[PDB]
Amino acid sequence: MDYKFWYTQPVPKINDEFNESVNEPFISDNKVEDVRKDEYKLPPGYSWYVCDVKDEKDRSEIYTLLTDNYVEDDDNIFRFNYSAEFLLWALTSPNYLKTWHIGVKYDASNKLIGFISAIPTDICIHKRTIKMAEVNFLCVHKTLRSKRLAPVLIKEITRRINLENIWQAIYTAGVYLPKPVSDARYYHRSINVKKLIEIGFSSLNSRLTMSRAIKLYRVEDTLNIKNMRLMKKKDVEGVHKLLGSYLEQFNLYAVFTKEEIAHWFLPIENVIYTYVNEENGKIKDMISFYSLPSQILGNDKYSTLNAAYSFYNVTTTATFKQLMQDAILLAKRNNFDVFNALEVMQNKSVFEDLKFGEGDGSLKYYLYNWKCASFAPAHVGIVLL
Ligand SMILES: CCCCCCCCCCCCCC(=O)CSCCNC(=O)CCNC(=O)[C@H](O)C(C)(C)COP(=O)(O)OP(=O)(O)OC[C@H]1O[C@@H](n2cnc3c(N)ncnc32)[C@H](O)[C@@H]1OP(=O)(O)O
Ligand SMILES: COc1cccc(CC(=N)NC(=O)c2cccnc2OC2CCNCC2)c1
Ligand SMILES: [Cl-]
Ligand SMILES: [Cl-]
Ligand SMILES: [Cl-]
Ligand SMILES: [Mg+2]
Repeated sequence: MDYKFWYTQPVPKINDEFNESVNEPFISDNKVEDVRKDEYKLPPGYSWYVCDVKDEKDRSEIYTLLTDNYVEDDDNIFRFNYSAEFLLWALTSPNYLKTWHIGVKYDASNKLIGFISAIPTDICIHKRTIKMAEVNFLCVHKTLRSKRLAPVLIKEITRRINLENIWQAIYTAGVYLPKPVSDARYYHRSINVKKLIEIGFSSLNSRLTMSRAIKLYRVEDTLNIKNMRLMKKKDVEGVHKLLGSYLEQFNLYAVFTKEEIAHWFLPIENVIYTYVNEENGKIKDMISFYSLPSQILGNDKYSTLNAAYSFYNVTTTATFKQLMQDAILLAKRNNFDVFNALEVMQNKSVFEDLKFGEGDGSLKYYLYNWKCASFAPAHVGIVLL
């Protein structure tokens, strides 16, 4: 790979490493006054569009672009199918900017063919807290691939982020790019085993028959933490304390305000699930996971894999293993077929004993315009969407 676009940007080259003491921008003393005022040029017949994700129709257009053209697994059997209600939640966090929800239209048909987005958050990297954009949902239509549209989307969103005096960003990808700060394998825990077999997500052998696989993955419908219950507004201060305290141990994490705790954790059916254990008026344990279905490409019987993704889990009154066993059960009680997680935070410690299987790839975490030592994924304390 020559990385002819990425090598023009303030990111590390592919072999560039840094001492753990280095933790600073590539380019400092940036000036909002000098940022370009002009939108980047698109090829003829295409135009920028400011998407209004709060408008059901614009939001449907983004949904249809991603449903048809977003990320596939390595085996090209599944494509992520974020819901319209999920996109609303993901893109309207506190102080979000509408103008960072950027579309590209093909003028002749008036149809969205490209998109990129970001939201603002405070990110603590190696004990320094920096205002960053979290970038996600970069997508170019499958019919327009390899035409160098993605660099235009990237440069245009960078410009619009720079107008707010923000000069760093965080993002993830399954592809390798210059240059990860951390790389975390993903793992899955089967819930609806027969379905996962039928769709080719999981497999059997002469050793593990269908009935034996159903038994192996069976889960007891009883919580280890009996009073774990859906979070409500009254729990926002206690979750802000519990999760904020927990996250300070890591080398990379979001620094949530109370308003951000309410947005990111209060439950939305089919989008975000958060459960809490309240003891003596204090929130002492929390489980959370988000819903990200995959479309099952060319399957006669099933169109959709219902999948929960581990978000933030903290226990002070149980073992982590007991807490993640309850997360699995709570996902099963909400009709999910599989529970997915990354080897970040303390999650690796439970994967063997809770019968997770290793997936076939990894998610890379990246920073823009930031130099720092890379680190093992146990030190990652942020889960992106
Ligand atoms: C201070 C604020 C800063 C804000 C901005 C921060 C940075 C944010 C960066 C964005 C973070 C997004 C995070 C996120 O959304 C989560 S990762 C998921 C990204 N989306 C998909 O994979 C959906 C399906 N694929 C596509 O739509 C296209 O294949 C895309 C659009 C990915 C590339 O379209 P294309 O038609 O295939 O390709 P060209 O247009 O010809 O462009 C080729 C250039 O694109 C580089 N490329 C490929 N995939 C990338 C990826 N995932 N990130 C970054 N760069 C990626 C590639 O290395 C090459 O540059 P190089 O020549 O130097 O190698
Ligand atoms: C099963 O359907 C899939 C459809 C598309 C891709 C993948 C593999 C994959 N790339 N999985 C992950 O990236 C992943 C695995 C575990 C936890 N989080 C993840 O990704 C999240 C966070 C980053 N953005 C996408 C969703 C699987
Ligand atoms: Cl199978
Ligand atoms: Cl129970
Ligand atoms: Cl390390
Ligand atoms: Mg292109």
